[PDB]
Amino acid sequence: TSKIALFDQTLIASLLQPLPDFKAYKTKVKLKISEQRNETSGEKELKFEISRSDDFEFLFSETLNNEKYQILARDHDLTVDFDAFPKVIIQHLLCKNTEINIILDAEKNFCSFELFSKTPISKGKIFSIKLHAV
Amino acid sequence: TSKIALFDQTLIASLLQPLPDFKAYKTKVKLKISEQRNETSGEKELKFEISRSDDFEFLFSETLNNEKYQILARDHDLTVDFDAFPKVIIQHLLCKNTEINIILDAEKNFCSFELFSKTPISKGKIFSIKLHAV
Repeated sequence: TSKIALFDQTLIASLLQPLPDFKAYKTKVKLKISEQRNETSGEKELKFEISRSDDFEFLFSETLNNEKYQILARDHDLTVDFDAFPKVIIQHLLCKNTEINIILDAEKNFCSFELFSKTPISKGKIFSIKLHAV
Repeated sequence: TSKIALFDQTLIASLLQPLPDFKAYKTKVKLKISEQRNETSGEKELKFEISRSDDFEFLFSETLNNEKYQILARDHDLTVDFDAFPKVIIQHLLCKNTEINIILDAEKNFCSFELFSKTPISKGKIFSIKLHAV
């Protein structure tokens, strides 16, 4: 396989899910970040994967190539390039007292993974990515 | 007068203005923040004022009441209330190596004042406010 594991940790996240109105719980979630070669183009992809032992259906992922990352960087004001992005995010996740929100779709077809680094004035959202059900 | 001066400093800002395409210059700008009583409702208003000695037409301001601040906080993920907001922004401006962008309208009818606090991953926008020509 071309898959290289970059990060694999159990983290605490806030899980928001509808009942229309949201119910909120802190939950341990396993986050995996890896790099891999796209089988059709051969280009480098980053893969984000989330799971949790509470629910076998709670299995979501998304792959990010350089082009999709450029959209993400534009949308979220990221100042690092695609090459530096996993390194800086992993350094943040292991160094900083960050906050994760996962907003679960009613039918568990997807979730929004949101990473924050709070400041005294604001939520400090770093980025968000839509993860699809596996 | 009901006006109470809260902040009055000359700061370095990046000024972006059209030629369609933007030309960019660093410029010293005078920023004033004050609180005042609205003459019609009697409610507390924050007033933001920018000027610079390069251009007599470069004179912009906007007033923020509690209701308008709630929209601003929602739009920019601010976690402080209206009462704490000038205090925390002034503490930031005097303590942190912040970055200001001013995006000037072609006819100088308004500008967007944008405050940032860069991180290793992102621009770290705190908020932006539209200031109108005085």
